[PDB]
Amino acid sequence: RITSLENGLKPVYDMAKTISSLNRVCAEMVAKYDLLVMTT
Amino acid sequence: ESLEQRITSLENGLKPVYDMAKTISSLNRVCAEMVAKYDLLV
Amino acid sequence: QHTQYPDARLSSPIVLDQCDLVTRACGLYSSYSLNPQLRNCKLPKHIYRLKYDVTVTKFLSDVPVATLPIDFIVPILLKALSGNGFCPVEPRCQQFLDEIIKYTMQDALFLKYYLKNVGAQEDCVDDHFQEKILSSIQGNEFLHQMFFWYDLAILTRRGRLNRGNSRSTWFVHDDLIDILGYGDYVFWKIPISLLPLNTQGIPHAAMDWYQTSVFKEAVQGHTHIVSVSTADVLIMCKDLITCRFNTTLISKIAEVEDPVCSDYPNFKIVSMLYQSGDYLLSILGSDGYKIIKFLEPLCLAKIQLCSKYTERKGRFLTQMHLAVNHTLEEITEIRALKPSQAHKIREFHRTLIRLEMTPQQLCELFSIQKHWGHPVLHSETAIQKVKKHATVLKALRPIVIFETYCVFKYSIAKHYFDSQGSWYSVTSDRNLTPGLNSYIKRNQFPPLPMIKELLWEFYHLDHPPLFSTKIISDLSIFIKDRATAVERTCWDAVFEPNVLGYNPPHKFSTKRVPEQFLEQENFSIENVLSYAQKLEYLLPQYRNFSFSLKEKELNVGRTFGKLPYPTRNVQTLCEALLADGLAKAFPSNMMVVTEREQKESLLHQASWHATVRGSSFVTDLEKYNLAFRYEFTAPFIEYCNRCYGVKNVFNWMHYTIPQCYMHVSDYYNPPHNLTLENRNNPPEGPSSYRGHMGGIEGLQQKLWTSISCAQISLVEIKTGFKLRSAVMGDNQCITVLSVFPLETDADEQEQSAEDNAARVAASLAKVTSACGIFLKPDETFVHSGFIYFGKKQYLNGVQLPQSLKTATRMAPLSDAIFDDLQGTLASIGTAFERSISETRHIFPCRITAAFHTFFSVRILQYHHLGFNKGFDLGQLTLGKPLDFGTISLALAVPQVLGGLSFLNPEKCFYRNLGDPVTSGLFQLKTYLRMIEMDDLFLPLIAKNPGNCTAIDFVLNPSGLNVPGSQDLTSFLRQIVRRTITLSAKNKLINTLFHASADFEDEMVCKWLLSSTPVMSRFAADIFSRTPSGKRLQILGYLEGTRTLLASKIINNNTETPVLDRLRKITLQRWSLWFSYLDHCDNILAEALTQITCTVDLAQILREYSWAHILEGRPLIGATLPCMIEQFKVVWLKPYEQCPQCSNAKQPGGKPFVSVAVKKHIVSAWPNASRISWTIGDGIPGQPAIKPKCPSAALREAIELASRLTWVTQGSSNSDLLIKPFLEARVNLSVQEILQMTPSHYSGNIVHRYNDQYSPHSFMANRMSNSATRLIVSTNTLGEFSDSNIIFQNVINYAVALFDIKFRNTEATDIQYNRAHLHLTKCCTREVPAQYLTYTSTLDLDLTRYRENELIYDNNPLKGGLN
Amino acid sequence: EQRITSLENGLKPVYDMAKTISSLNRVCAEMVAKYDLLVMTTGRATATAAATEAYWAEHGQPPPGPSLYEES
Amino acid sequence: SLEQRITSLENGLKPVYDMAKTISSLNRVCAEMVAKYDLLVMTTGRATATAAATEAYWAEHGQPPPGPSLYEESAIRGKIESRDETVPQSVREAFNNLDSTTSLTEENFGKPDISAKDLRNIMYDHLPGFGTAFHQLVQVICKLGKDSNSLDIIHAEFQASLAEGDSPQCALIQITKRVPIFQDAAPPVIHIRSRGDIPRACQKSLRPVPPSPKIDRGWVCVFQLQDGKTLGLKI
RNA sequence: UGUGUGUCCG
Ligand SMILES: [Zn+2]
Repeated sequence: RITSLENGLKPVYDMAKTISSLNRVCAEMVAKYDLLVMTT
Repeated sequence: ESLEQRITSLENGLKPVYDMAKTISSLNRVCAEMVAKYDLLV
Repeated sequence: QHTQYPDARLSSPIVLDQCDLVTRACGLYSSYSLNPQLRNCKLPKHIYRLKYDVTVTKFLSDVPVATLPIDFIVPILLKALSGNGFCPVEPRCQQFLDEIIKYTMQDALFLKYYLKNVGAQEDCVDDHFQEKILSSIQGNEFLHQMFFWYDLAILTRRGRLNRGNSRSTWFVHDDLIDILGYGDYVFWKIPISLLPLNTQGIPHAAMDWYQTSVFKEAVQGHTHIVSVSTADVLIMCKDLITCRFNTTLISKIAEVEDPVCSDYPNFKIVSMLYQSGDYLLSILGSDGYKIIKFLEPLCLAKIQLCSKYTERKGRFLTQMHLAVNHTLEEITEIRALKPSQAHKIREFHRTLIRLEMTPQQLCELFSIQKHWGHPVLHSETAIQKVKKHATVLKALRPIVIFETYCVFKYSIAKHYFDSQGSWYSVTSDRNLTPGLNSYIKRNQFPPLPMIKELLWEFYHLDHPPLFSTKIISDLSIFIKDRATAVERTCWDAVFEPNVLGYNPPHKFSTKRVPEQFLEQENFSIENVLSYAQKLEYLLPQYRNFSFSLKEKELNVGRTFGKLPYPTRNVQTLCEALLADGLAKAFPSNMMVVTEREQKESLLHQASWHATVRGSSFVTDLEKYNLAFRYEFTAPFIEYCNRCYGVKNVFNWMHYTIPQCYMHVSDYYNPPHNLTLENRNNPPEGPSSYRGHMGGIEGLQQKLWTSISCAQISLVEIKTGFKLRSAVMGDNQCITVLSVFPLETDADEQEQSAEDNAARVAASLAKVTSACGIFLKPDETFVHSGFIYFGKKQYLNGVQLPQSLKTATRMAPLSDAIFDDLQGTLASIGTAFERSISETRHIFPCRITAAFHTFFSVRILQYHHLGFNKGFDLGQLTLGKPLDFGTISLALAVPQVLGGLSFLNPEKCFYRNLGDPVTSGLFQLKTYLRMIEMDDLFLPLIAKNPGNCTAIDFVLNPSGLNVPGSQDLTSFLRQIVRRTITLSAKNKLINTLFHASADFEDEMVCKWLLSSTPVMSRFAADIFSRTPSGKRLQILGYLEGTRTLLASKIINNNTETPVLDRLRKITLQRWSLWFSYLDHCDNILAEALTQITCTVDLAQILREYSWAHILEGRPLIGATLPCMIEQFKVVWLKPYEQCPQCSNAKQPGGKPFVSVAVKKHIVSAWPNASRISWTIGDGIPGQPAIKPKCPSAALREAIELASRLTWVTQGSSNSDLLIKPFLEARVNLSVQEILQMTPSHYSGNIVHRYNDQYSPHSFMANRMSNSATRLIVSTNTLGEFSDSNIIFQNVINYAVALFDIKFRNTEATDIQYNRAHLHLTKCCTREVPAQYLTYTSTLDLDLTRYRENELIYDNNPLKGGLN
Repeated sequence: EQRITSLENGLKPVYDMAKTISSLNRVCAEMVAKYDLLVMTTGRATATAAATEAYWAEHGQPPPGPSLYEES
Repeated sequence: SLEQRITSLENGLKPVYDMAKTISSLNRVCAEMVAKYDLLVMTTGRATATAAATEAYWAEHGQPPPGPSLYEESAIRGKIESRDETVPQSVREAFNNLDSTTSLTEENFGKPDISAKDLRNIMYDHLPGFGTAFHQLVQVICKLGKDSNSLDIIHAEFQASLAEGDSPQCALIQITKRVPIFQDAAPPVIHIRSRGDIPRACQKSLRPVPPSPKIDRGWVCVFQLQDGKTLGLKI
């Protein structure tokens, strides 16, 4: 029962990692938007 | 008493966290696919 | 003998490029073409021998070298050509003029007698009726010109044969003009002193060809000048003269019927319009059509100016006036018109502007646009016009494209949900659509007003395919007798070698669809799908896409495209797939009128989240084809591919079109600078280009219509208004419902509705512009009551007449396969019926039809093109000359008895007849009673039965076994079958057309008629769902005589030539009619005596025929009473007693139908004097399992099983009979199809076949204005005398009778309030409940059919079940 | 001991995650705002490129000669 | 000992429940952005022509580059407004066509543009014959409207009068007797040589001029000669 | 010698 805490903790770290990856990929997408559109 | 409270606490934080983890994984997958599509353009 | 058959009507564009060759052979000068290659090319073998023709040299011996263009001379020829000269034709058309007038008088008398007999007639008649019509006919302006032009047409059409050596010419000298004809070429010699002059002293025709000084010395001492043209101009002039004569005659005759006010404009204003247009054309050349084209919009604006006159009603007329003024000013500045000519040239549009007529007269005048001719076309100008708008660069907004795509997907999903149960099992990560998850879980759909924050959520929805790719239920689409493009290897083989300058290396074998469908060994639907999926249309030899100029119009030139055979198959398959899958989620044709709709339903529909007002505006769908780019249409194409199981099928056009070399396949001029060196990579010039980025007219029309509907739906979502749309031809109309409170008056309601319509129009313009497609604010008009769309025009709910467009096209000569008399008469009858369907007058159309029928009969008797010159059909088929009496009697017996009659007066009441035999018998009896030949019925109706099989009976269930009532379809089908037997290596057609196909068809037909009693309609309906029906529909593809006489496969089958067989069958048919007292028997006539009933007569006639088919079994479900003979009218007065219902109604009484007139008037335009001008208030078991996306074969099998189960209900053989039929269609066995068959529980199967399965739609044959002012009660019949009465035709008969009775009397004087329709006690019977009984089984082996197409398919339950 | 480690692991990045979520929401909304002001033009080599890409994805090889309208 | 650890774990795990409500909106906006830009990349091929590439391509052989390209409203507008960098003519006309349709409202949708010559031609198209004094009346009406900027009121009133039923001559009469600018105005005076310039149809309309002419009273124009000869016209 | 001068999608 106490050892079952890992099942309730292992998704959270992957959640944080995926959030970091999402932030990175969105920041990367901003670069393509800047490089493609003419803008001012 | 303490063990039962711990079990109840573990049960309480089960569904919403898993649901939001699934949503984050899906968002990451679709964003990665879109960025892969844009990669073969510059 | 010959393989040529020139047509009698104009059906090709007018091009004069080759004329430049002819003038080079005779030594004249002409400049008709813009291609310098024709200036110094090599003349053909013919039109080069003209230097050795003595007649041509004699003709061109006193004329200048210079010539003039023909487009400046056509009005002059029309004005100055009457029949007074000498013509080589021996029987002149003017000789037989008295007989036509006599026949017309007789027909008018018969129609009047029939109308009086029915009970309509007319009140306050006049004696001066026949003489007025005779004077109107004989006083026509174009009476003799028409005969002269028909003689000229006969001469040129006969001369266009003789393709061999030693060709001849014909000569006509008509006072001022001289005409010479030689092999499709015509020379006109005309005086100079009758041409309009410039300010420099030269004719206006010579300005663009010669300088001012060259022409003067070129003419010098001459008084006659020569013009050269083709044989198409003569046909066009003949057609114009016929149309003008018809219009003048109809307008003059209609004045006699209603002297006070008629619905036709006049017979004097039209003559002035004709003269003004002719003068404008003679001055301005072919550029006057730019001004002539403005007739229709001006008429529309003048009609629009007949309302309450809001602020913006007059903007359309102002814009059109400005446009016509600008166009007139910018085409006349170079030309040096005199001040007098400048003043006179504006009379056309000044008369048009200053017109003052009722809206009905303007709507009738709308239909004379093509009465002046058509312009001369050039390839260069058309190509230059197409190149613009096709290679131009566009700017687009991604957000609007995103919204349109989302609306597209939403509409498809909504259509799927509305039917087919519920949602379509959305896959693909439901967490990506937050907001639609609740609706999907609850199994509901969002209403509409709330889909603005979840529109993007429709982008993420994914699903399996929703439609099937094997839904082809008609194989006739892949063989249609058309022409295609050639392979890229021999792309330049379609031009004449002499004009080209070199002999092309490669040659094509054939260029027509039927001679390529039969030699494709690996043909199949799956093969076409695999060809499309592998991108095989990108092969180097499959990229040609020729152009072809369109038919008679008034523009500078419009084109259509032609593709090679496999790409054409792909295009046809794509259109067929789209017609059954998508494009049903986007209903295009929706006709609704606010003034003719229920208030409650309109209020319910208009509610988005109280009186309702509606407005509308119309936009054009013609040029949008050229405005479509791949950047906009890519997502929709990909979604269409995904909805099926295909990959690269719906984007063939955008992939293969830009890779093609664009050119026009004109026979007499190739692309500029074309030589043998640059043949593989030809250069582009004034008539060629490479990069075509837009779409093509015709192709992919359904997808573009769906996209337009999606855009309209997006506009409706964006702004909270209720919008409805309709699309037809080249236009679309959008109506907007505004809904208003109660206490808001009725004066500002129209203004607010117009403002809402204008706002919606502005929003739609912005949305459409953001997609690369530009609207025209100057051309788009906003109204409130007037809606014109396709073939229907309404003004505030009042329908407007349009009958000239159909009535003016009547002509003695038409293309009806080898100039068949029966086809021509049938076409004339159909045109008369369609014309009388509109308007409110009767006599003008019937008089025109009667005039043209006799003329066609005589002209075919004396001048048939299928025989030699001097041949007389009416002399050597009877032995004595044909006289007036025989022809008149032979035109009165109806066609159902084999008698060349197609003008039934009963068609004036309702369109579809329940039984043609009874109606024909009644008509013949009435006609024989009118004249004193009453003792002639039995020999006329006895005749001799012919030889036929059960197939013929199945083909025409309501027909008779009379040899003279048959068409030419059987002959053509036999010819096609013979050709297929000795050809057609298609390897899949051969399996279907095996050795014993005819025997199988005969056995199936014989078994279907072996029941007791025999029913014909059921057998005919069943027969169409078998392989025999597929073979029958494949066989009948021939359309024209030229294909019959020129096809390579048909005429290479050895045997006797087709021409001799055609002549023999024509002689036999002509002998069948006009003979009489020969093909009759004395064994049936006495059995038909002392009957005195039409139903019994028809039943006996039907049973005597087909006796070799029906041995002794009864025949049911084929005879119905004639409703003219079933009811009688009383015409009661406001306060009177009906004698029928009071005097003799003591014991039981008589059932009757009551008709009464309302008083509420709603609307009226222009006044309430005429009934037709006003409208009133008043509106005119489930299967256990539902298959998902079923195939065509499965649907046909289900319908066939249901029909067989229901027809034989009292027996226990329903299991054994169905199985042999299903073994050849579907893989599933019995007790599995039966689960999907709907449970039908009805009685009197004859009633279900008459008015439930709906073989015909019945409906009416009159304008629907009067139907709103009447109330009809039928419950008074009590026990309904079930029965033989068809209620729909009862209502139609009552309404039409009331309309015809009071049509020339103002409403305030109608003295009759109500009408009683009392049924007679002789023609009404009781029909019992009967069921078919089959004692045997089909016992035929049908397991050999294991092929594709409409034949046995494997795995029919592939798409799942509901 | 182990409970303290679990608490530290589960509480160390959550504040960073909450800080990152707001920034991600803001940048996504601002990009969505940018998307509504774009203008796209049409080129003359779009259909050729699409056809070449489709042909490469099935029996992968360049389409047979001669070259298409705009090969680039 | 363990109870305190469990309590601390619960206290630390409590404040992570509330991030669901704020991550739902993140999911929504991310899904929207992915859909929009996925469709954007789908509708453009493999020749998107990056901004540097098209800027370089505009300099030499100024035709637009093959394949689509993306701009911005304000950026391309400002580029167009400066005619120094030689923006390609095709791009200019395409953007002008796209932009010209944004100035459309409920009003002025199909409203025509009426000038003096167009109105004069329209009025001529309605009158019968030629050389009548009504032509001179039309000319002076158009001239006065052009110098007074009231052409559209004149045209609207003329159209209303024509449509209600009176003849065009009556329409012109109401034009000259109702429009406010035609109140107490001296008729224009033109110079003529002799009777040759006067049309034949105008011969009956000559009248000696009285003092104080009025445009409303029926004086359309005044003809003056060199030797002090002044005449007027009456309708 | 002029391949059927042509006559397409609904
Ligand atoms: Zn009665």
